[PDB]
Amino acid sequence: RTADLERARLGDDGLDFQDDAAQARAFAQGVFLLEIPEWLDLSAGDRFARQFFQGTGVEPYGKYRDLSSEHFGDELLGYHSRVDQLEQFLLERRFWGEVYPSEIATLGEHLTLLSHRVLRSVLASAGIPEEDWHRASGGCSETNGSYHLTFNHYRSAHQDIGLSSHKDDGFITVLRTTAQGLEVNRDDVWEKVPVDPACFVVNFGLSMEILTSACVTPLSAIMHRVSHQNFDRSSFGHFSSSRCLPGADDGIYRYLPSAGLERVCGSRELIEENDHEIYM
Ligand SMILES: C[C@@H](CCO)[C@@H]1NC(=O)/C(=C/[C@@](C)(O)CO)NC1=O
Ligand SMILES: O=C(O)CCC(=O)C(=O)O
Ligand SMILES: [Cl-]
Ligand SMILES: [Cl-]
Ligand SMILES: [Fe+2]
Repeated sequence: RTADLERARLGDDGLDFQDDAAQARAFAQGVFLLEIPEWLDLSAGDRFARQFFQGTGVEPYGKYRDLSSEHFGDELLGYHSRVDQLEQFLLERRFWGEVYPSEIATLGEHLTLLSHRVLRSVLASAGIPEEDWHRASGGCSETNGSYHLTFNHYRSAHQDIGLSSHKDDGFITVLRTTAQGLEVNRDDVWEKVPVDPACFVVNFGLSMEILTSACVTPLSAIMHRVSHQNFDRSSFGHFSSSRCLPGADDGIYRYLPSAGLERVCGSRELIEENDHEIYM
């Protein structure tokens, strides 16, 4: 089974689906395809995902395997071997300019502003007053959220699922994938996400679900996984969360229609609990 996802594009007015019914389905499912801008170069990011795990013998990106949690004072960051086939390199935007290769930081900045534009179209369709967007999004309705540019490599030799079923933590994930393996559970059936290297996959995360859970049309965080890989696979994604710095956490809120925002938990708190459940 392959999912029939709606396709969108970023245009002069924001997210453009084929019509209003198509936007409504896409937002209800919590997953759709987004056309990649023709000027946007993804080849350095593609190369980074193929290389980051390989060590200093492999140029220019293999040396990032050596950067663990500890070099960043944030357990979330650096190279992480997961219990699934997946291994990752995760870096939050405050470190991009200093730590990533300059062309990788550039990529992360393009994706941040693209995701920013995507998120603002979603918030407008949710009927949340604009003056509440910054607090409801922990800064992602502007450019003051926390942003992780995360690179993924699936070790086909590991006898695990590729990546366990899960929801992402945040508001928006912009996923770059060029090979089969991603599956989504929109209703109660698992379905393959069709591969289209001209489109990103756009997902909503748990924060979008929490934020809109009391709205007239709640938006859901899509349950997704990566099936066991028999050959290697790589990908990367840009993740937007309520600002979750150590000691400067914007928090997670739900919107109560006609009332305002009610605090639910911390952003880092939600990330830690989610990561814990994904991998145990
Ligand atoms: C906030 C960071 C996660 C920090 O750990 C961000 N949000 C996610 O939900 C996530 C999911 C996984 C499955 O890739 C983690 O393995 N990736 C990310 O980059
Ligand atoms: O590699 C993929 O296609 C999905 C990765 C993912 O879902 C994640 O890291 O959150
Ligand atoms: Cl830090
Ligand atoms: Cl390894
Ligand atoms: Fe995910």
